[PDB]
Amino acid sequence: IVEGSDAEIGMSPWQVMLFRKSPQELLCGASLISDRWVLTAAHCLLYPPWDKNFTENDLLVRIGKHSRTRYEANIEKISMLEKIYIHPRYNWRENLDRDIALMKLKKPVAFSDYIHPVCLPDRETAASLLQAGYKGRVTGWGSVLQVVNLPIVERPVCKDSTRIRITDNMFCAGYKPDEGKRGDACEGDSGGPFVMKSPFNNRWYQMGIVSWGEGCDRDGKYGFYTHVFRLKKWIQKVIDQF
Amino acid sequence: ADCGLRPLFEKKSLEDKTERELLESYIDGR
Ligand SMILES: CC(=O)N[C@@H]1[C@@H](O)[C@H](O)[C@@H](CO)O[C@@H]1O
Ligand SMILES: [K+]
Repeated sequence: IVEGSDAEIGMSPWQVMLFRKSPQELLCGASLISDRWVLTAAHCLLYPPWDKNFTENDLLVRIGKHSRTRYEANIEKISMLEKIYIHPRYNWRENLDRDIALMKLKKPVAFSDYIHPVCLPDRETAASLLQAGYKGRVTGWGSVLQVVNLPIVERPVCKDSTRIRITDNMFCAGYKPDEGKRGDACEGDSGGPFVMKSPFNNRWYQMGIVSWGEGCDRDGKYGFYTHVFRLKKWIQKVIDQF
Repeated sequence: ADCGLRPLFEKKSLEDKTERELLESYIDGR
């Protein structure tokens, strides 16, 4: 995260850090959607061009964190993965279309003031909240969790900002050059959640997954996000079948 | 069921420091 600010404690209890087990390396962000399932981006786990193809045993997730480096005893939970599920039509060769993956934890994590699941949108929430000009929130790391609120950008503006072909499975967000504010999620924040608070039931919904950009927080460029609701059917299929 | 309601915020009727900006975007952003 660049140009954001310190998150308050427990402000994003669904936040998850995805780490390479050894050597130790913060790979991406992720989010807790139930006591056994973590949502992230597929490219964090699979990217053939760079020989990236992690298995369940190559990783650990850290849940409930606020500090970037310190072990938060009795607050954070470190979990192993039972299985990894990548979207079958994840398109890494062209534009990261369907950049989504699910990770099932070996054991369920207990919720606390610092660990709590975010909701996934339904059709009503997607239609009411995913509109240009409305702001969502992205979280990640720079010594403490960072947060930045960013506006969803009109699809034509998103498409005109890049030479990459944008699909219906992505949306973009970030301030335009004439908006006077900055902030963005960077490559290191990939896989993390873009959330929105419903003004109707006061709940937080994960509308996006940080997927890709062309340089963090650049004028006239925007961060791109996996459209979570577009892929909700696949998420439900995996969780229901396991 | 209890998804999206934070223990230290919505559950205690406390707002974080910037959520007001998100709610305002529903009025002002479009
Ligand atoms: C890069 C590549 O060829 N894909 C591999 C696939 O062959 C293998 O079955 C799987 C194991 O879970 O890991 C990757 O998906
Ligand atoms: K920008």
